[PDB]
Amino acid sequence: PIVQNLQGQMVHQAISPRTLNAWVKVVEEKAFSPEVIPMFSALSEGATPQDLNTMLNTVGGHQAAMQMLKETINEEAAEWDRLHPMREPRGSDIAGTTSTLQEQIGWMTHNPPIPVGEIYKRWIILGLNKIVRMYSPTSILDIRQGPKEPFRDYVDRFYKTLRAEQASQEVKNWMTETLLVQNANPDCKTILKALGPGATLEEMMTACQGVG
Amino acid sequence: PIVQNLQGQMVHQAISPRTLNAWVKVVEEKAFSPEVIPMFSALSEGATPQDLNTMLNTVGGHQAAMQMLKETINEEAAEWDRLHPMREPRGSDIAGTTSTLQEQIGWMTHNPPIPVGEIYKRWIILGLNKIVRMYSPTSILDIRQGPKEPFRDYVDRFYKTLRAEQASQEVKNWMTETLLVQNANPDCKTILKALGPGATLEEMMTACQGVG
Amino acid sequence: PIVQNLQGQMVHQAISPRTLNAWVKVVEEKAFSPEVIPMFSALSEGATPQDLNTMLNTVGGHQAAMQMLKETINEEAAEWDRLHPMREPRGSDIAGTTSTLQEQIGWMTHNPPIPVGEIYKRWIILGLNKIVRMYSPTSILDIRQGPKEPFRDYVDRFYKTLRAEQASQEVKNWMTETLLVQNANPDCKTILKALGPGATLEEMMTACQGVG
Amino acid sequence: HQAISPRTLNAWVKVVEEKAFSPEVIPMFSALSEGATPQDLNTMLNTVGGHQAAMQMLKETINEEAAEWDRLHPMREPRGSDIAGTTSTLQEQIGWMTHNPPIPVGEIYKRWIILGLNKIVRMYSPTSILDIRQGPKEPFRDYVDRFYKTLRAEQASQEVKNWMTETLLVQNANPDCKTILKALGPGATLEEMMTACQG
Amino acid sequence: HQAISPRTLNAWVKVVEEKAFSPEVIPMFSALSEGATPQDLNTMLNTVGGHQAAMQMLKETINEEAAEWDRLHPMREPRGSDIAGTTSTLQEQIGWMTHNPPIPVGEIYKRWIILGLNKIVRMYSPTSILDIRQGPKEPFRDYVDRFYKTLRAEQASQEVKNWMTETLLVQNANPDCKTILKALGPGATLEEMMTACQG
Repeated sequence: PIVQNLQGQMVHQAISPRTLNAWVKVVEEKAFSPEVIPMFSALSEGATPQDLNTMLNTVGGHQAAMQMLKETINEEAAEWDRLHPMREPRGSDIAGTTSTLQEQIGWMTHNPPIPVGEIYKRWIILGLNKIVRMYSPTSILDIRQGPKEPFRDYVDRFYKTLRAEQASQEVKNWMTETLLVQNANPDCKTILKALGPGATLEEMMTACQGVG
Repeated sequence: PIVQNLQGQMVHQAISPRTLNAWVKVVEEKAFSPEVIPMFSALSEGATPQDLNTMLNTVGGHQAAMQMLKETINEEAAEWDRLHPMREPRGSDIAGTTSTLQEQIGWMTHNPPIPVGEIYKRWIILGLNKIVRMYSPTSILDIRQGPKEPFRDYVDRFYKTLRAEQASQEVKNWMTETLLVQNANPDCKTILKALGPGATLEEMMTACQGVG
Repeated sequence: PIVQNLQGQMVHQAISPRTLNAWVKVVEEKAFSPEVIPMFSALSEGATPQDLNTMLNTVGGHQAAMQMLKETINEEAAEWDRLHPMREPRGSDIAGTTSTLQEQIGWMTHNPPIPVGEIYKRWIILGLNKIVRMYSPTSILDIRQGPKEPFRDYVDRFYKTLRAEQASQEVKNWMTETLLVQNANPDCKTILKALGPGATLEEMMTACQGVG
Repeated sequence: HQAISPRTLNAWVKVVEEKAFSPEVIPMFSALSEGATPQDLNTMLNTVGGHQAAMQMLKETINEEAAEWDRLHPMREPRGSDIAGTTSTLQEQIGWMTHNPPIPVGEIYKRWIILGLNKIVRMYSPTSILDIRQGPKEPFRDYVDRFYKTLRAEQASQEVKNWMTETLLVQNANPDCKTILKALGPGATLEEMMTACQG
Repeated sequence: HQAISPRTLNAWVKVVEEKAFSPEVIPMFSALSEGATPQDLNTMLNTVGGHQAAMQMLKETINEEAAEWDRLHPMREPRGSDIAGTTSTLQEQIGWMTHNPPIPVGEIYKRWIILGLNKIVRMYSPTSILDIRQGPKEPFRDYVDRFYKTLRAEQASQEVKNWMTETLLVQNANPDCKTILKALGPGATLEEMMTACQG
């Protein structure tokens, strides 16, 4: 990150070792669940591109994931260079491989600031979303409430898979409205259909509390 | 949060990356148990509205929960604007979407301080209470001691569900006084009725120690 | 690590007690999984050779692991002294046993910096790679998808073992391309062969989602 | 104004009775009712003999749409009941379509009827698209035909329909066909899908 | 603008229903849709009940042809979707037809539909031409009629079609007709083959 000096100069504060260790734990233990994206967003708050590259050096242990992460970063950099044909930050400068750290500080501290950090964070989040989409164990259509599974657990699994699949907004709305009811077990599906169309998730959860 | 400079000026200290990661872990892993409210209160100590919005960007992954969190925030903001018809902080300013950070510092550092942070924290806690009330797996009437469940575990589950359901104070007192005894298994229910009315929880727990 | 003083002098900041405790937890609890190398890389960011020796004092509890870690460090130091026949840092100085801390600061703060810390980190990572290669439970050829194991879990186990075995790059590419398909169960192996040669891991994972 | 042809009326009644309510009824109605006035539309609806429950639902939906029109809009301007043709006369209905700028009362009523018929078709479909699934020995061509008929009777949005087309067709097939479809993999076209799945 | 006749619409639906997708449906469509606009062609396709697999394939081929037209050609000009009528409107279609020189969106869409229907017929050929074998007692008349119906359905290239007519016709005949055809020899026209093979 970037922190004011005692005299006010913005000097780069290196990302702490335990923050990197936490990111490593998320990458290794979590097996690219849908929750690695909120955790990445939390850990990389205010991180510069050099810090983001330091973090991706930990996910570099995985071959395919790092490969398509860098390919998505390259695609986004090409898009930026198309939109954007000290020096102005180029697409490769945002990646923190051709630019130097002092240039990163100058870009992040400008008036208004040049959000190179947030741009690179968004690109990396797109790559992580693709990786998460690969690693999901089951598609949304596979999820179905068990004979005795409570509706809370089934809804949690359904929304986890929905976050994993990353469908469009309208498709997601239709899925949450209809496919959730369709996949529910018959005992709860009866109450879900009794509630009728337009049933908010609050009503669906309260009505099915303890049915299983 | 807000921290004094070396020269004494109150400069905003950004919420640490690991604090945000801890909040993300609470949101994702805990599945909105009743304990996410104490954990939110601990993590957001002294947080400004911008920090609270940064934290809610992590719970934004959930659709319905974030939706009714923002709707409860809007209701509370409307209530504030009804009560309240640099500039005085408006309801939307408390939400940290129309106000700027420097205005937040000015409001929090006033003499006496304008507790915008605590007000927004209370609103967010109301929203989280509603979300927790949805996600409870069973109602209070469902809880019942098992054939061999120790009374300590049964009381812990009962009080967890009681925190989840968030009934009124008088209703909560009646429930803890009577419904706890009623739902207990017969072997412990005999001792509970033998103790008679007005039995404090200490006496009930000590009398039933090791009965199961 | 090394941190600027209030007056700008680079004074050594001792590695925090909790960072050492985290490294101890990684060494003891993880049983030298393949993930101890990313975790070591994260924890030892910017660490000087004295800090690295302090960290290896924790892995010194294990006899054989510490023995071959120090033997690999000695081999790399001999290689450095062959390449390299205040004073210039010698191979033993990089190990942080003959050099003093102030010399380490002088070497790390030079223009351009003398990356003694990163060199020693690379040597220690080579030693840890050897130790991990010993402690792997099964060879790559042993891994095989179960009758009902999802392809995601099987791929995760396969890539964990691949990281453990540390084969050459071409051998690793051939293994991931062919041995992964060969070891898969017949139901998924049919789809893997149907995809044909040159199937990227993304296509293989998406095609086999939910087959088990 | 020209009266609706008796041949056209007989064709409309015949297709309604024969098809009961299949998804083709909506384009058939749109084709037959080209430029028709509300009087002619009411004639076409009233002339239907059977399926009087469905005709009652169509009347109810027309009433709801008329109420919504009256809510939004509280010769003379036409109200909802005027658009429905219950109150408007034939001369009045010739009016409102020649003012230029007009208010196409006939097309506005046709829209309400089309919405009602979409509801009727969606209910009359035998099963939902998610419930549609290939049999153990069903031919894949027949299963595709049933699936796309149900999808036509679905009433979902266009993006949702595209997602259904891409995913559910592969997902719902029996394992013998599903293995072949998975081997073909994503991005394949329906022609390749059945030519591979011909067996 | 002239709306399409209910008689013509019902004739198209009836011929599709009764002939399934025999090769004559392509010329029947070309005849009935003469001068039709994109809206009229969309009605013509949508009104077809059953064979929704084939209608889906026609829609997919329409989308592919629209995409190719868009790459070839990247009031507003017509896109492929506009030509297909999904995005454009009847007023814009009439304007494109009326422009000097005109942009024949109707003929382009008809060509796309004809390509789709050709693919449909090629698939819906019930049996491959290699399996058309004369029975022990079947007339050569019925045998060659079946053979040429299948050959029209297959829609193979000219050279392979000529080879088929030269070789498979005599190869697949029953022994009684096979001997006569072999004695007659190669380099023969169909009228010669049939008039020699009578009885």
